[PDB]
Amino acid sequence: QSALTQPASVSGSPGQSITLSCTGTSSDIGDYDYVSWYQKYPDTAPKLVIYDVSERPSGVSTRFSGSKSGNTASLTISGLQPEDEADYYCNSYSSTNTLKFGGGTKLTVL
Amino acid sequence: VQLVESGGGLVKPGESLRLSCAVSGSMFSSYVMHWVRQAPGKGLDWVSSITGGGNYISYADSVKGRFIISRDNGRNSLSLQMSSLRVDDTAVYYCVRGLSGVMGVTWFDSWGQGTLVTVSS
Amino acid sequence: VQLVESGGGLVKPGESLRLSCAVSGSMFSSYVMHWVRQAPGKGLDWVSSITGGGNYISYADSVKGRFIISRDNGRNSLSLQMSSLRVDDTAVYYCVRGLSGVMGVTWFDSWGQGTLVTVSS
Amino acid sequence: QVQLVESGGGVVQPGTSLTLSCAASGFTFRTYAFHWVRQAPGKGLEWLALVTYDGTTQYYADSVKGRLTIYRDNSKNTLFLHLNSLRRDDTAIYFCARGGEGSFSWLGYLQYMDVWGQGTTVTVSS
Amino acid sequence: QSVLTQPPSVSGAPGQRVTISCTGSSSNIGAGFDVHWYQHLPGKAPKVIIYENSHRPSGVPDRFFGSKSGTSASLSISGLQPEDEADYYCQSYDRGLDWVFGGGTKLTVL
Amino acid sequence: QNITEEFYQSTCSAVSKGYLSALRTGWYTSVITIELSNIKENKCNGTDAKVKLIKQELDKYKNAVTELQLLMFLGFLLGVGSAIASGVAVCKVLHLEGEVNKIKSALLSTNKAVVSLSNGVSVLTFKVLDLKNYIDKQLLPILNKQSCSISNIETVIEFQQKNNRLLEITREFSVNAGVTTPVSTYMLTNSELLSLINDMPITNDQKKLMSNNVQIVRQQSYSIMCIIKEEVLAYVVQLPLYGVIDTPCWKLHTSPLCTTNTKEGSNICLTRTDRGWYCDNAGSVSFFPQAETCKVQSNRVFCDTMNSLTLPSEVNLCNVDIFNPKYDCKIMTSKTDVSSSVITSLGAIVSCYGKTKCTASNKNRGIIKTFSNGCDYVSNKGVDTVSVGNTLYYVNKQEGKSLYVKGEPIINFYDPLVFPSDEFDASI
Amino acid sequence: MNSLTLPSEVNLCNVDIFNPKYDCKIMTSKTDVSSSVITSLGAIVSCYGKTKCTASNKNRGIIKTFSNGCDYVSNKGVDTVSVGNTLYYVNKQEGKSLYVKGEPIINFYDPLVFPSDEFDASI
Amino acid sequence: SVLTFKVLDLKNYIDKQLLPILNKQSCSISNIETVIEFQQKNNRLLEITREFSVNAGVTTPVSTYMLTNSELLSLINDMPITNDQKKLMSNNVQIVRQQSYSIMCIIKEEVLAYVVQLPLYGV
Amino acid sequence: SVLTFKVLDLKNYIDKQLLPILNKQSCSISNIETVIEFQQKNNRLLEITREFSVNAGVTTP
Repeated sequence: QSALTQPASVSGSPGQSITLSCTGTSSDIGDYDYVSWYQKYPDTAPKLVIYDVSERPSGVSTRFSGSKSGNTASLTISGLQPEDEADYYCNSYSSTNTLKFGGGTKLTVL
Repeated sequence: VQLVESGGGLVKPGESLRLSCAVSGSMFSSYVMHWVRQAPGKGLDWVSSITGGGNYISYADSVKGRFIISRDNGRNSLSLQMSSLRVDDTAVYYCVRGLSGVMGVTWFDSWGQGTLVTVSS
Repeated sequence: VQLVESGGGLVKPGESLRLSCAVSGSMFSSYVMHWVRQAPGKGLDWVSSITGGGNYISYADSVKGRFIISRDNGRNSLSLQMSSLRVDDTAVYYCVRGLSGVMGVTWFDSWGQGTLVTVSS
Repeated sequence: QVQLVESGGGVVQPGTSLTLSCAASGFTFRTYAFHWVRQAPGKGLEWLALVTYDGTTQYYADSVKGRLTIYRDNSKNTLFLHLNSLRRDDTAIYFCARGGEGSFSWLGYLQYMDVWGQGTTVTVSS
Repeated sequence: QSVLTQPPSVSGAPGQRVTISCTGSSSNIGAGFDVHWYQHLPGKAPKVIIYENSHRPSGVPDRFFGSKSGTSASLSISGLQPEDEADYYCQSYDRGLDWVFGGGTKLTVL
Repeated sequence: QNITEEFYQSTCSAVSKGYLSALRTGWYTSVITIELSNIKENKCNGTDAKVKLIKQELDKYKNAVTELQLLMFLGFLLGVGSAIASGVAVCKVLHLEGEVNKIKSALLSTNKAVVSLSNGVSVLTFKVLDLKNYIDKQLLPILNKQSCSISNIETVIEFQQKNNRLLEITREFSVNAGVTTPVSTYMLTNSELLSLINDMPITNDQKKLMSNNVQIVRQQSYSIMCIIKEEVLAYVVQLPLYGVIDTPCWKLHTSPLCTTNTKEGSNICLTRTDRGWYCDNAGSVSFFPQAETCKVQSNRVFCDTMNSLTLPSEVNLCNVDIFNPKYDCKIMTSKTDVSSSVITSLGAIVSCYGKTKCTASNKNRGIIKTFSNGCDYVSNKGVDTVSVGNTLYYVNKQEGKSLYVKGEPIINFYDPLVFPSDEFDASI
Repeated sequence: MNSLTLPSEVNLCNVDIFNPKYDCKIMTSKTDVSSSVITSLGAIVSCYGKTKCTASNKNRGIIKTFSNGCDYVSNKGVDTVSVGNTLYYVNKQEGKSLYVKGEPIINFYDPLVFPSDEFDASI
Repeated sequence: SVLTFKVLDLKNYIDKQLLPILNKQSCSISNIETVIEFQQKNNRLLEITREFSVNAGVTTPVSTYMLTNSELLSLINDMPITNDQKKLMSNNVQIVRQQSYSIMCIIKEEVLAYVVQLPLYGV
Repeated sequence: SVLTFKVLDLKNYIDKQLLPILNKQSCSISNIETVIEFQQKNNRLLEITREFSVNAGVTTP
């Protein structure tokens, strides 16, 4: 299935900044101002962490920061935590009337 | 409100012939006229319809131009012609004076006596 | 054309109560009703307006839903409820039978006697 | 109280078309809209389908179209999917979710993931 | 051949109530057209039992009771009487075959 | 076809013998919906030149949808009925909650259908346009991009093709305030009107008649505006049914009949106050006094029976023999002597009296007939124009056969001055 | 602009026709016309002579048949009214109806002393 | 001292977005997108001109091309009436559109204007 | 022998500026400016059609 390329996992200690990103086409996360990032813990429901490129929802920390550059969506963190071991996806409205998803990036600490 | 008609008999298939319809109603100018037929055995079905001035004729699929219907309103009479014929067309033919519905539909009120037409052999 | 109303007295602020208005007009169905108040000292100002069938209610900025007005046209009377109250609302309240102007502006013709309502302490 | 609980699923034969149901309580349902998604073991989240208020403009992904039909009832407000011709690859946990705010049928307004379910586990084997 | 279907094998002793149902396709009756029950006793002319399922004609008894629902018309007769022996019909104005007639039901006493 | 007439000279009157009635007797309601989706703010940067017209056009569409949201001689004896009755009833059925949702769901892909309602009414459903697909696939994916810019202007001009119709609906209902007489072609395209002719439950000869007279049924149809809620905007056409078709229906023209007394003002006179249309409908006649209600088209009259009289079948007896002991034979009477003339289908009845020029003239030979006194008649196929006093008239040059019968001065059978002169409605 | 500033004493004549307070204007004629009119909440039938008079609805067919005299039907019991050869549809808009008992006022006078030659008159 | 109102601004559009472009040396437009919005700023005036050659100066009722409905609501919030009348006229914009007339005033010194006789509502 | 008059010339426009272009092999217009003036030469006829469709042949005024 067509999806978004993402890193498999990132290695980072608590207290540092990761910049996990995905890259699509023009009919994808590129343009449309619909960049969304989502994190999920194992056997838990996924939750909204980034919507509308840079808008942050309620009930979540501001240390998450989503943005986009051309056809590349990015999510940045500050001051990493052991609880941030999760999988991440970028979902956005692709203009062929669909909601394209991400490949999943695993944020872990050692 | 009564209705007498004639034209029955045993005639071979393939030839045209008259069927009369001689309703004696006073206000036979407006009501719709239909001809139906009851076959020996198999039940009755509709054949032909004619509407007042006779400008909106309709026929059943058994006769496409085979039975041609025309009324002379001045002579308050009606006539059906057997332009084309078939051996299965033997039946008792019935003139019937229908009244228009609340929508438009023919109720097929009080009928004629019915004339037997046979075309066998 | 006269006007008699009641409902005055000394009541503490912060409670709902009734102001009756009992006009004896013969064709009290069409004219616009207003309720105004004259404070002790400071002059008179408009409070509430009601229009015939009571479907175009309007109030002054002193009460936003605090003073709710209705009229029973069959019993030719007005009722005003003090849903919310304030100690400055002490005044002599006046029913006024106003007549529509050329555009509809109320002339505020012949008034009632005026009922004193006090809310101090 | 905002929640999404699930209905249906389990172990399924190949073929044997599945009916899956949402369930939600504690909020309005017709005003917003429901939609269906999955994620399978060994990979991540994959979009499936969306509806608006009532049954209109049933959005389908290109990989899900044809096999799956989706429909919402207004009686007790639980989204129903019916998926047909089940293969070996559909073993996944399926999640209801809600989206959209006003009287909109546009996918751009229908992309907020305001609440998620626990998902039904569908497993195919022999 | 008739699109209207009614069982031509219904009969009973005088006294009880017998209900006759004639059904058709969607393009007739259920397409906003009315059904008209007749009778075909041998001898004199066939005449209408009831028309458009609610108006009975002028001279009829009240035994006949017509009703319509979707593409199906019903005619119920309470207290069967000896000369009810007739072939009962149903008609409509199907958009295909213009004026259609049913198979008919042969009602007789025992 | 076979238009004929018989001007009686006994009483000055013309009968238009030979026509087919095709009278409406009821309404057939139908709901027409246009699907449409709510558009939010533009979500665009700058003004540009390519992506500019989208903004004004979507604002116009928003204005239209919010505007429609804000939207929701025997005439004295003639009965009055609310013509806008069944359509507003169907709208009122639609006002119940969850009812238009049945139209929304059931008419999901099929263009036309029939659904049942909560009052047992199961008339019809139809969708006229599909702004779902166009709006959510060819407009909103493009206008709502990051730093939006259209690909080409060819996108927006077809948006004109999919929005001027809705704007025409808006401006039709804004002017005439819910009720429109007649129905504009924007509320129903004519090919789709023919499709609707092939839809409603009527017999096929009615279908052929309404097909051949789509302009007539368009002229007599009404439109009422129903609800907008859950954005499935819809209205009802109350297009006319046609109960009775093809019966003789005659037009009674009437004229003054005044005795030629030289002493002015003492010549009492009278007309048949029976001008209008008489169609032989069922075991009676439908009488239409108001000639403006009835329409004519090539031997086919079309007149709505809501403003008619169910007059008894004994009307031709009075029409031929005025002095009969069977009908009242209503009379207009006055001593006022007015020179005047009327035009029938196949000629002209002149009734000039006193000092007044009276001429029938045609362009070929000039003047062709001079009328001295009394009411006279001219066939249409001998003359083009008729002049009475200082005014002219042109006769219908439509082909037909005429016969002029000999009559008599009926008013001279009575005494010259015993008549009353102070009534509009009377009888012999 | 097209109205009359008629005096406030008009409901008196509206309820009680025979009052010594208002002129109570009258149309009169011997012509007998079967006709029917439609109000907001029902239908007034005034068919006379040999004329079919029916109030009927699509639910259960006919629901009322009128012999003679003017009668009335509430709107929330019936959809259509047939008089003679013509049909009308009543307004289905919801409202409460009350039908009061009256009397044949014209039968209070002599059968034939009335004039019949005026459009405008009064009692 | 009744009222004044300006509906359109063809000064700016004509003398800034049309005439600097059409009146160049060997004129040629930049893009067709300039002219279609000219259709937006000329179809209104053409609707005016086409609906007054028909009704000859006086029109019954008022068309939406003489007054857009939002601007009619603005005028409702303008004339000297009481606010309950404003609310009623807001709720019956279609009715007040039906009752309103429109008469044609002068065109001289190219400031073309016309009077509307929209109804008041006293009682 | 009253009078005759021709209001529009769709012979030339249809048979020179539309059909030589729309009826090519694998047709494609040169520019959209061709069709918008076609709006000028077809809106009038459509207006005539919608006038006679509403008033049914005879129009006042």
